[PDB]
Amino acid sequence: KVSGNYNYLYRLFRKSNLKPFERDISTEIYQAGNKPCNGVAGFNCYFPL
Amino acid sequence: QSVLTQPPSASGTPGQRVTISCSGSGSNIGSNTINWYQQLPGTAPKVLIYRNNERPSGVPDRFSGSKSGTSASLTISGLQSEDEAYYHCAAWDDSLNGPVFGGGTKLTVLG
Amino acid sequence: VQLVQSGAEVKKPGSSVKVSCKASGDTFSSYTFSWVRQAPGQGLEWMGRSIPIVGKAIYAQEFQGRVTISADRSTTTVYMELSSLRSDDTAVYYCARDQSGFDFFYYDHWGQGTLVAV
Amino acid sequence: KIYSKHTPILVREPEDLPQGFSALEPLVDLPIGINITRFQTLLA
Ligand SMILES: *[C@@H]1O[C@H](CO)[C@@H](O[C@@H]2O[C@H](CO)[C@@H](O)[C@H](O)[C@H]2NC(C)=O)[C@H](O)[C@H]1NC(C)=O
Repeated sequence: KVSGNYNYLYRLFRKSNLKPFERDISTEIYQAGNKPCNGVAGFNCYFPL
Repeated sequence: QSVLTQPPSASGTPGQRVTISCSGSGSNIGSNTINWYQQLPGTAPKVLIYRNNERPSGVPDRFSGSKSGTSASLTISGLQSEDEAYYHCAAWDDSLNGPVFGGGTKLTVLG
Repeated sequence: VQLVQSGAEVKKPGSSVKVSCKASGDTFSSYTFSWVRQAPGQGLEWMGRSIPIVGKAIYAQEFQGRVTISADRSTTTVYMELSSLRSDDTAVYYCARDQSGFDFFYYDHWGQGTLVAV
Repeated sequence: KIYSKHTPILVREPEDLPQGFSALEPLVDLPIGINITRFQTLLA
């Protein structure tokens, strides 16, 4: 569109590589560092989507 | 202070046609379409013209817009008592990569 | 689109900014509320746009990172806070559903607005 | 994929299944496509 479409989404963080024909609806934050995190996105864990 | 420049206030008799100008460069006017918003005094702004040619159904045919190179002109036409409003010209700007707006013109309804 | 917005606020320079924009009668997960301020005599002035999903946002090039726009899907609100507070800031802050096409692109319906005097 | 069979008038009352032999015809197939690792019955 004129504004430049931004709605389409893609996941860059995942705990494992999905097998063919997989779909996931939950978009909880994926932890990257050793320290676990809970609640909202922050240090060592970004939004996968 | 706005990048796009508009007259401060244009007035006309009821029934007469009033032209509102918007001047700039080709980065935002030449490269991107010009649109015109109107806000009545004390009310939230409503879309008047978008993409210079189409209007949101309700708008009467008097309101028209034209874009020539780096200039834009909105001929309100058919001046009525409710025309009195702030008129803003808007466009995407590639140099700023975002929406930019005009200085705003205060339409006045004369006696 | 009822378009709910917070009230007018005058906290003085060097204080804080509060602008909640509540969605009503529509789906907020697909409808955002980008922010525009009007400088007196200077017409509309763009400040930023928000994406309720994922949480991405875009701020004005003139504005620094101090402006903070976020969205809450559960309460269907858009929260805008500006750290800067100067005499030039005095303006009416309006947030609008961005047209169509999943509603992130270009302003159509502004809300009542929040006049901030600094 | 669900295959089913039904043996009526079974006279193996006390506890145990009969020492019979039969196959299970195919009934239903559907693309559910979700992670399944646990299951339970439903009474009424
Ligand atoms: C589907 O769900 C099951 C059950 O939660 C998952 O099994 C887990 O497998 C990992 C191996 O990487 C184990 O460490 C976990 O302990 C298992 N879960 C439980 C509850 O024991 C399985 O991974 C899920 N499928 C996918 C593709 O993630």
